[PDB]
Amino acid sequence: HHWGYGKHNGPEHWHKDFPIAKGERQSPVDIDTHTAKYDPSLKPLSVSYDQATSLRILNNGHAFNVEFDDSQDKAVLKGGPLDGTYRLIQFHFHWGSLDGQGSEHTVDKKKYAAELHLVHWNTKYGDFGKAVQQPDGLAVLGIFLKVGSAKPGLQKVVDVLDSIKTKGKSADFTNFDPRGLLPESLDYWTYPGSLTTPPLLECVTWIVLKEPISVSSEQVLKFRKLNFNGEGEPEELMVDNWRPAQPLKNRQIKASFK
Ligand SMILES: O=C(O)/C=C/c1cccc(OCc2cccc(CC(=O)O)c2)c1
Ligand code: NA
Ligand SMILES: [Zn+2]
Repeated sequence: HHWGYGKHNGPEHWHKDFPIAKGERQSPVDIDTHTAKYDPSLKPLSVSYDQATSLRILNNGHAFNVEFDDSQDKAVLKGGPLDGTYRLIQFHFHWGSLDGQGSEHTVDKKKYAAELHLVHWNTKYGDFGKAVQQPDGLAVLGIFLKVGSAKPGLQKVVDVLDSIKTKGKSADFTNFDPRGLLPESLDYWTYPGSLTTPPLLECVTWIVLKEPISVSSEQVLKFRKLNFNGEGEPEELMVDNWRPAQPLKNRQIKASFK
């Protein structure tokens, strides 16, 4: 599987190997803020990252993943639209070549410079691989990034990217606190969707925060120095690793806030 983000292997090609690309609950989507409806039934959202145990950061040729020890209930997401407990397994970002693009979700068609995905799996299914086979297997917390003031909690990530420039490189990344990547408000939109990369499985409850975080131009410029290619291969900058908005079809986006 040689999927990627280029002209010949990018999102418009994915459906040939992954026909669910044209399915009924694909992600990302445009969030039309005027059509999203407040749902007074949503329970409070609970992000409990105090005992999070990061392990490693990996360039997988598509993005970089900060991985967590998910062998115990440490860092979990509960409440909101969710039933039960979802354990953090990894986070990663999608970003652009320019500050005007990079996010996967859009808000009233606005693209942000980047989008953070904190990926969690439903502990009722025992492991991530079983969870992705279920319609309620994953919860992905999505957070927009805009360019402005630096995000101090991001800088440790930024500073290790030089050591994982190319596809397949990993580095120790212990003691990283993902609480430093969250905005002040947990107001959110939620809808049922999919993974935004192959295999595009329709197993995700999306929770997209309304408040973006700000990162500096210098921080995102360092994301853009990463490579899609492996070591010793021709350089292809890791930029524009985002899937565009997909048809909403038979879905409603719910808001947690008035
Ligand atoms: O290597 C293989 O053959 C199968 C890989 C595989 C098999 C099953 C699942 C799966 O999920 C990958 C994943 C995890 C989290 C998020 C996303 C989409 C995104 O970039 O936001 C994709 C990957
Ligand atoms: Na717009
Ligand atoms: Zn993602």
